[PDB]
Amino acid sequence: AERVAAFLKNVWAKEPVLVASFAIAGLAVILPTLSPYTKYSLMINRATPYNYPVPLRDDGNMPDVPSHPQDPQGPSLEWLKRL
Amino acid sequence: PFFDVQKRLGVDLDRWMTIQSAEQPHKIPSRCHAFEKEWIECAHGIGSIRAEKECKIEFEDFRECLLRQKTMKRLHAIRRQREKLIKEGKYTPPPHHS
Amino acid sequence: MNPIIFIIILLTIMLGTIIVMISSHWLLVWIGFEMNMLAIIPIMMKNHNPRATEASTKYFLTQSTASMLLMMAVIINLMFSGQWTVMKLFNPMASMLMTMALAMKLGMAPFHFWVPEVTQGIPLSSGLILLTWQKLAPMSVLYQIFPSINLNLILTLSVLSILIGGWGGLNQTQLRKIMAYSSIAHMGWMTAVLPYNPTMTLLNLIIYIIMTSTMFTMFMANSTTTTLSLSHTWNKTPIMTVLILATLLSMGGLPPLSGFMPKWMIIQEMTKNNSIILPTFMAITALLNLYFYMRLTYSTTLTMFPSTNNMKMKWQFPLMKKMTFLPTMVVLSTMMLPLTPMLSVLE
Amino acid sequence: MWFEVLPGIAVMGVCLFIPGMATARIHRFSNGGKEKRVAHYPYQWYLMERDRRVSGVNRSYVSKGLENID
Amino acid sequence: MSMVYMNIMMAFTVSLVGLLMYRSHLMSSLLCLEGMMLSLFVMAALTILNSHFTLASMMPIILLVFAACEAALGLSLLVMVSNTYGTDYVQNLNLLQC
Amino acid sequence: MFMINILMLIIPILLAVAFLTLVERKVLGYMQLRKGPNVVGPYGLLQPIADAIKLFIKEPLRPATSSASMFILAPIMALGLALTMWIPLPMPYPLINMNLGVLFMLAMSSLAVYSILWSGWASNSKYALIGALRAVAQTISYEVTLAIILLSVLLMSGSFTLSTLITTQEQMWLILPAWPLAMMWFISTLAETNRAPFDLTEGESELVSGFNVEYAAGPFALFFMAEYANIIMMNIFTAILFLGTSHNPHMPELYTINFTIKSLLLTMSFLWIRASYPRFRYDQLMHLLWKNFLPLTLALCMWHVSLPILTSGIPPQT
Amino acid sequence: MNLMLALLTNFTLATLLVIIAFWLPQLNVYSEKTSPYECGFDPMGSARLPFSMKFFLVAITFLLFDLEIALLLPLPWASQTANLNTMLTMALFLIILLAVSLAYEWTQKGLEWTE
Amino acid sequence: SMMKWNRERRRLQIEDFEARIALMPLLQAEKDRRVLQMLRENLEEEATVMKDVPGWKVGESVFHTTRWVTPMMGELYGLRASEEVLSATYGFIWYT
Amino acid sequence: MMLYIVFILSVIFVMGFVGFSSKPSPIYGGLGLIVSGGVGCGIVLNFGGSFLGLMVFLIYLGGMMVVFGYTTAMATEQYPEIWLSNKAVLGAFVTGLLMEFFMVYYVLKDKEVEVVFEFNGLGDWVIYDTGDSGFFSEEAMGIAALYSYGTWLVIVTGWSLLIGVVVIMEITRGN
Repeated sequence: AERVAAFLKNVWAKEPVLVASFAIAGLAVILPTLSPYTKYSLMINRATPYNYPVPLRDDGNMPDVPSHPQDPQGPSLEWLKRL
Repeated sequence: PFFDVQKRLGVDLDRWMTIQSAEQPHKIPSRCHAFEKEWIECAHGIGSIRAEKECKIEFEDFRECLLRQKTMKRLHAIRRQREKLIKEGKYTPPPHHS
Repeated sequence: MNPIIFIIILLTIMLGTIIVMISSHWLLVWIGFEMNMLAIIPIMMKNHNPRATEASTKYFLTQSTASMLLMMAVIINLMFSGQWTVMKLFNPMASMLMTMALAMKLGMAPFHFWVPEVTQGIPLSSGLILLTWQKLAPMSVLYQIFPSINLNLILTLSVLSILIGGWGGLNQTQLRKIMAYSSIAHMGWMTAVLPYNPTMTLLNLIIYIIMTSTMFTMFMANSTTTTLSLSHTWNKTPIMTVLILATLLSMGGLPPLSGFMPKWMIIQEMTKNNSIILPTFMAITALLNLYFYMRLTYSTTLTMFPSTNNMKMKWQFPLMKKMTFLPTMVVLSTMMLPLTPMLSVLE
Repeated sequence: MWFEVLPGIAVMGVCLFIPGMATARIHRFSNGGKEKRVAHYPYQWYLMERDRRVSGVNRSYVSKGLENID
Repeated sequence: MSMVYMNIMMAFTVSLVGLLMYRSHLMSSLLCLEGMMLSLFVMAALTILNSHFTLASMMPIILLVFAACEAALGLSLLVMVSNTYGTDYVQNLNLLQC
Repeated sequence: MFMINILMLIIPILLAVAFLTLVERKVLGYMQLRKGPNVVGPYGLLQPIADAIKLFIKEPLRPATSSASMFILAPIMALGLALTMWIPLPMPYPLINMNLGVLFMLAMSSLAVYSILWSGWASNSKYALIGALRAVAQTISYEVTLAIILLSVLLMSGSFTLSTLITTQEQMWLILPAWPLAMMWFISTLAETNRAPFDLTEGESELVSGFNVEYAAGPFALFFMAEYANIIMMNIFTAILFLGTSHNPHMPELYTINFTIKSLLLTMSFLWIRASYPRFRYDQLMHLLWKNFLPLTLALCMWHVSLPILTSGIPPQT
Repeated sequence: MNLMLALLTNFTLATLLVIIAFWLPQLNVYSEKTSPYECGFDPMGSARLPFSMKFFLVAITFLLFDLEIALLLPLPWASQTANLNTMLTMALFLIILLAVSLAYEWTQKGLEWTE
Repeated sequence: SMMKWNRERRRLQIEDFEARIALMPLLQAEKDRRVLQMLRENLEEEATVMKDVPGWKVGESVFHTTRWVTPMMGELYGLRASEEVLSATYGFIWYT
Repeated sequence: MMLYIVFILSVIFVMGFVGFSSKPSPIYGGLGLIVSGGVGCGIVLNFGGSFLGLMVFLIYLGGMMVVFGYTTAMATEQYPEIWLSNKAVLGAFVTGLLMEFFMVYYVLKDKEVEVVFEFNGLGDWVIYDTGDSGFFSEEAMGIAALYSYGTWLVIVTGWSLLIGVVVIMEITRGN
């Protein structure tokens, strides 16, 4: 469009600083909603242990909870070492 | 709340910072979490009129933990008699108190 | 200002008052007051004249001093209770600090000197917001902390307000200063019934806002601000003089007009609590309000003051001002006594 | 010539070098040849205070290894 | 309570009396107004930090943000007063009710 | 042992300031086809000592109608803060290791504006007050970009500890992913320090008298020393922030040598720039901030808040 | 202690240099010596520097941007939370609202010095 | 370059926090012994100091509840030297 | 003697307030308020608040209070300005200092004073928490929650600051 080929070239010749400001600001709001890696940002933050992992009292029907840290049950951070 | 919009719309605008015992970041407790947890539970649903009489004990402990008024008076009493028997010499500090 | 900016500022005045109402946290109540004070100065400093600037410094100084006192109450409450919930205050000192802070925001005696002077310096439209809308936010907080207010402190502020408001208005010829002292007097009734039945506080507040809004709108319609300026209205818009008589009579509490409804209901609730001396004093003292309301009727409606020749030119042009809701309000402020038992909706 | 400014640059450079050399050498002097412990968070302080009480001497930079175990 | 709370609350009372007793300078009254915020900021932080009220640690900042904004409003009016009479003296603000 | 460390940090700072004046007069001279001081001591090595003795044995005038308390406080406030902005700097180990060091340096540099304000206020000179208000307006305005730019970089570092910038730049200088911020930071430090082309305070040709006009002898020297101690500190900050130096715990002096050479080159860039460009008008360096940098700095602040998130590269907290 | 000692040594040295910068030199002051510099001519008028509106707005404008900076400082610690979507939305809300303030001053001739 | 290096630093931080969680049971266990020991070192001195005062009940609580209440700094170091109190109070705040 | 740093700072905090509360000329009211602002940062730091303490220096002192002096210099002028201010300030300072002296005297001697509230003279350190082993700063973790928990506060706080810019331009425009 001419208003797209004449407005864009006119500002780019008179307000180059502002044009770059709105381009960088625009990408800040848009890319996070499309970036595949945004989901890894939450998992690293949620896998960082700040508190003590308080243990549970084994009632005998919690097969998903490991008994020892080196058991193959519970969360796995194998996705993070590759990352 | 004059207009309880928060309850009507199921939205939490400012209820999260109302009390110390609510969900804090990283599950950090407050000094008097236990006492507040007892005073809020005692007085829940009984209105403020019954609370000022039927939950006085819980609110006495919770007030004590917040301001430590009765704890400092006792420590003041300990440090008075202890200092009294330093010129009227009868008490001597133990090795582990020096 | 720019019309869009004027709209933005007005919505900020409303937004601040609404935040004070829907909030459960003392910090948010304080924020709403601060946001409310921020957006109100520009509508007071809109005509850009020395008197308006003075009315804003005096309003800024009083409200800012009140916000800090209201803040010291919140922190003192935090120290002794450890929570920010908007309910009764858990320490007598915080109650006295907050009650006085809300008495300064409302403009109750003896913290009343700013109301007459601020309203006189600012235009009529802003005075309407100053005396009707600004009363909502403080009344919401009092409605919630009333089972912590020293009964002698609130009742003392109520009696003084009726006396100061009634006595102060007798010696006024400026319309913006008559409505200012009238506002002080009505604040006394609202707070005098607060310890007994807070519902009657809302009822008197609602009827006061309607009646006061009708008065200012009718003064704005003819752009009148002095007693003599309003005494020419019989010769330009005679109908507007009858409405002023009907509304002024109602504000005086004369039956069968609406303005008698709150005075009627408050006397009932106070009597139920075996309080007879105080309602009788409040009712009798309110006759001071009726007196300087009656004088306006004599100079506006019931007598024909000397006109001026140039008034002959105004008869050729109609009223172009908005006069919004004026037909509706002047009927609610005069013909609602039969609907008195509708007050239960406010419960 | 332009290499007559270097004598003035050299003196300025040596002056700016001392603050970082003095601090690095002084810390090792005061901490038994090691870096000064850094404690930005209470957990690090607790261990540092623990090392002060697990030393016999009232110093945190004296480290006792397995030789001190039973 | 504690020794510190005596002086912080004693500092608020001093500035409140200073804010209620104008001398001649409107600027001086605003300074006492911002002395009241400082004591409120210190008192709020003392209570919050001591009790480990984690989520309340942002309240002092919010208190500081709005008070500064109202300080900007106060200076704006003070400036406009000066342009009218040439000085920020308060005895020039007596047109109303006189 | 600590009181010795303070002296090992204070004395060399003043000496470096002393010989930075000589280096400026000689570097500019050669860029101007001149020689510069080469008579007072060999190659001018004694020029700083001659000036120091001269100034302190000269008459310290202060106009009679002038606030003595604020007249004396300003040189104290300016020079005290200039040295205070050096204690948290890692070289590679800081004198005082703060958990919030970057945030401590912003606060100290925001109090230095008082020395300018008090300097021109306690002079009863109309021209001096004009400079102070202009100088204060310039100083606070360019602090906005320092704080926002600094926050943007710390979103790649993780905290406010100055020593963590060393760990952040272990693999790569931060100037490579943040050269748009380096460009605006470098100029913001030129304007914060009131150096050319942002030195209209010293531009008497602009019909403007600087706030340091009614000062002679020693008190003038104290203002001068603080100004030149800020130039070195800002460039030390500009090196630790965008040009990181690898820290080997076993050979700390290797870090200090490289970190000092970077500081000198960035500090000699100020002299280079002062010799090449004309001054701005006062309204042109206000537009440069309020219309060019801040619109761009805010844009980049948003980008650096979301870039670590969309790339899964959020730094640690500890 | 170390910090309280470092500040004390920094300002004591500064204070010492001023006292020896005032009491060491020989002084001889007369009426014209102790007058404001001016520019060599007698002063015109006996009033202080008049107030300028443009300088007040920039100072106020700095304050309001400075306060919004006070809210943006904790961003490095906020990006460590599990609720990244809410943090990212709120961080970009403040910065944009900080930019809208800049735009408003810009368009209403708030940034101009051409009185 | 920053992305990969920052992600590695997160893996390093997790490793440093895992070490903390491995030791917290030991540090927690010895903290309880230290705290209880200091309280009994104050209960005994309380008995000797407060023996002629009428109505004093050695070791009487100030809370209606019998639940364990974490002592404040005063209760622990009530009778102790200034040097050992300054570090336990302002040791961390003042450490550089 | 150093274990009472907070109380000593609080005394200097009160005395600084008696400085600008007596209302000397606006030049020295700011100097008094700057000094007490810095000491206020000292008290907050000693209770464990570092970000809150630094925010005072960066915002209250380097921000708001710089604008006060900036405005005071140009929006105010000095007429016979001196601490010797018509005896109103001299007698205001002595009353303030004398009031502080007695309060400090009876709290350091009786270890307790009852004025509106009950105060205890044992020492501000007696209420401090015993300690934890946490790998983070609680005050910092509570302010970073502003962007995770306090969406509502950011919306109103952000809106108020935006309107403050709009309001001030209206007020000062003059037409």
